[PDB]
This record gives sequence, structure tokens and C-alpha cells, in this order.
Amino acid sequence: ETILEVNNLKTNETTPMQRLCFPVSVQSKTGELCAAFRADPGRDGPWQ
Amino acid sequence: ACGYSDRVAQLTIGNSTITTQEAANIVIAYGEWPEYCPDTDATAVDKPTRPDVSVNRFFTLDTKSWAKDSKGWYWKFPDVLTEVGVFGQNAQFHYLYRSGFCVHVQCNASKFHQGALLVAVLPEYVLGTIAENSHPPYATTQPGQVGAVLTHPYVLDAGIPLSQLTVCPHQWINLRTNNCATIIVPYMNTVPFDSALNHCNFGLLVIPVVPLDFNTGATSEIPITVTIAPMCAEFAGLR
Amino acid sequence: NLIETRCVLNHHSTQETAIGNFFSRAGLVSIITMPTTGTQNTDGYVNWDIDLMGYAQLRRKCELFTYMRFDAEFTFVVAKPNGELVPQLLQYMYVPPGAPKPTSRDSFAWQTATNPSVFVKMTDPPAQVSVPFMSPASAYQWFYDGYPTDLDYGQCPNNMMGTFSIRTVGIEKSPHSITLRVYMRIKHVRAWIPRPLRNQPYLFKTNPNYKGNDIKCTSTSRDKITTL
Repeated sequence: ETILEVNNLKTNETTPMQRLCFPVSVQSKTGELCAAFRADPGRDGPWQ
Repeated sequence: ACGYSDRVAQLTIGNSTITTQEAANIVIAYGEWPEYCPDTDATAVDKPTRPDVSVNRFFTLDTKSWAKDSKGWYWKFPDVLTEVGVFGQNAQFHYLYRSGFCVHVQCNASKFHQGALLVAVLPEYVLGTIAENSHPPYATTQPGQVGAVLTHPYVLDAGIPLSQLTVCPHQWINLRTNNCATIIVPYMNTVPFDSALNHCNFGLLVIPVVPLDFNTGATSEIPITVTIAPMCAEFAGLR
Repeated sequence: NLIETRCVLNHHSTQETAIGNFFSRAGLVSIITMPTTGTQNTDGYVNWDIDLMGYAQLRRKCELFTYMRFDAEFTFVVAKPNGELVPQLLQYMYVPPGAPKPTSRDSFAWQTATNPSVFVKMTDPPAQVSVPFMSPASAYQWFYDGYPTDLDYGQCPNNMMGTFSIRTVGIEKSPHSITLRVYMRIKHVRAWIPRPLRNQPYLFKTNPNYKGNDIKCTSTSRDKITTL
């Protein structure tokens, strides 16, 4: 197992460390989506 | 049932899993276990349909926020799942219906919160308005998934004392200790197979006897998640 | 008061509390009056639907349970409005559920063989009969959280117990004014699912509606939690 960069935001490229984890807060209401990403290992995205 | 100091488990059923704590303190309605309907001439020339496919799993209802002034909530069975998953289209395309249930109720709170939730089941939970004659609406009589909120929890919206609801399969949730309940409910009717749409064999109630209290600055709304699991659910098609 | 004297040091018989003895004893469920002429008697017959939710005392007792099965016994006390008995011949016809009810003082309904009738003179001692468990379902139920098809919400027709057609025999009308008291006694009782007792005045026979403007507290109130 290795770290997935699920928080790969263009806004993250200058503070890359941030891309290793994503947040959850109280502000979020129950039932709202937190995140998503397909299981495409060999393809561009988080898995790289 | 389930409270602090219990080895956390992971119960899986079908294509669904819940991380619930193993607490051998489950409520078994009227001392009975959910079984498979005794031979009745109707299902003798028309055997009962028992979908174990995507009907026997763990259904999780949209959490409910519990605030200092919440009056209570309730759900009608089988109405609640009638609109949910194969449990809906199956219960609809098939005239007759019959099923028992594993009903799990669970709070999530800090050890700096306090509150007391009574959780009971009530067969044939008919309700009455404030009145002149006027039978309740169809939206509050059979609320479905979302459920409905109690207006007068003291009489249970039925002219009957809440103070006496423990004469029914109940389960207490006292944040100060446990934080989740579990109830086994056996099919109850005056006939083996009834109508999955018209009649609601029972109602589930979650009432906060002791209001929710905390010191401002702490989460103001406590979640109350409810998971439902059908046990030995059969359906009669008659074709 | 509260005279804390004379302490009962012997346990009582559990038979007392047994559902059988709780729901025993004959009781007045209906009173019909057929005076000669006034408002509703230029006819000379009565159709009484066997109704149990008639007297709240009985009803509140039943409502303690969700489903109930039982045999009933009926006794007919008849005399004139003032207690006098005359040699008048009476006919009580039992109109079974899903059966044609008399509409006229002489409807063919009174001759139908399938509608069992009982004949008795007013001087004769009270007529007594036992009517079984007519329900099509395994038991009667005081509550039906569903619909039988909304104005027809909670109405369960699998409870219909039949009707009693009373009237005086004879082509002509009866010269006497009658008033008969109907007593009913439940035999062979069985109850399932015990539910919370009523704590709000009853407002309708068919439902559990309560005056939401005036909700009464189950127990009296006091000044302080310590004043006793």
C-alpha cells in the first residue's frame, strides 16, 4: 500500500503535501458527498 | 444493547457492511424469532417468493439530526422500504407480503453530551388528529423513508401516554452509557400474508425522553442513524 | 384519605387478574326504545349493529390489547318504558355480516331462513343466545394502521360482528311502547399484544382522535417535588 493523492487539486500544486490527505468538517451536512475517484491505477489522477 | 467497552465488529450482509460494536444485549420482540410462515392453503397452489437476492441486506436510512428541541420521530413498516430498493418493487409486484426485522438504532456523540432516547416498536400504530372528525393525512400516516416528526410526544400522537410505552419492545439509549439499540421483530398480523402497501404491521418510535444537552461550542446536532435488515421475508404472487 | 392501618399479609389469587375474569361478567352495551309513535318509531322495527365501542368503560379495557378473539353471549331484558311487562310477542332476528338488513317493518328480510331469528313473549324470561367468532381473520383487532382499499383510514371491516333486528310480531303495529336493554358477555377470551392505556377523553368510535387543544396529564400535579 502506498499513498493515493485523492486531494489532487490544481490549488494544491504549490503546497503538495496537502494532496496526500483530504478534509472533513462539521460544516458539511449529513448526506453530502465528501469525495470521489475511479479505480484507474494505470491512468492519470490520484493513483499516480 | 451496544455501548462503551465492547469489541468493535463488522457485520456484512450481501453487498453491504456496517461497523457496529458487538453487544450481546439485543431486544427480541415478544420473545420470538422471525421464521418462515406456517402452511396456509394460499401458498399451497402458489408457493411463497423469498428473495434472498438484494432484499436480504443492510438498509441505512438517511441520518436524522437531534437538537435540544427535537420532539421525536417515527417510521411505518413496511412502508419505509416500500420505496427503497428491490424491497420495493418486490413488495409491490407481489400482492401478499410477510417479513420480520433486525432494527438497529445508533447515536454518535461526545462524552460531553447528554440525552436519553427511548426506542420501541408498536404494532398497528394508528394516529389521531387534534379535532371534529378527520382521519390523519396520507403523508403522516405512511411517511415512508424520511419518517415523520411527533407533534405531541406526551400522548404519542394517539391519545395514549408515552409514560406507558415500555409495555412494548423498547430499548433505551442513554449517551452516558450505551449509544445504540437493536430489536428483533417477528411478523405480527391476524393473517399470514397481508398487503404490503395498504397495511403497516407496526411503527418504529425514537423519542427523546431526556432532552439533548451540551454546552454551546460542542456539536449542536447529534446524528441518529437507523439501519434495517429484513428477516425471512416472503412474498405471494398468486399467479 | 390514607389510613395506614390493617395490612394485608396474604397474597391474593392470581385467578382474579386472569384475562378471563377481567373480561367476564355480562354488561349493558345497548338500550333500544320502540315507543308507539314520536320520532323514529312510526316504523316498528330496529336494526342494531353489534357495536362494542359503545361504552368507553368496556372499550378502554379492550384497547389495552391490539388483537382479541372471543365468543359472546347476549341476553334481552324487555319491559315497557316504566318497567311493566305485557303479553306482547317479540322477534329478534340476527342479521349475519354481509347479509341484507330489514329496511321496512315487513321487509322480506324478516323471513329469510339464513338470518336466524328468536321468538319470545315479553312475559317469557329473558332470551339468551351465543354468537361465535364471526371474523374472517384469526382475531378481531381494535387497531388497523392501514387502509382497506383518506376517510377509510384505520377501518378494519374484518371486525363486523353482525346486526340485531328487533320488532314486534304481527301484521299490525304493537299498542305498547317498548324499551329493551341488551347485555353482552364475552366467553373464551384470548388477547395478544398489550398496549398503553388511554389517557385522553375519547372523541370518536372509529378512531383515537384526542382534543389536542386540551391534553390532560396522566397523573395529578402538586406544588413541589418534595411536598408530599
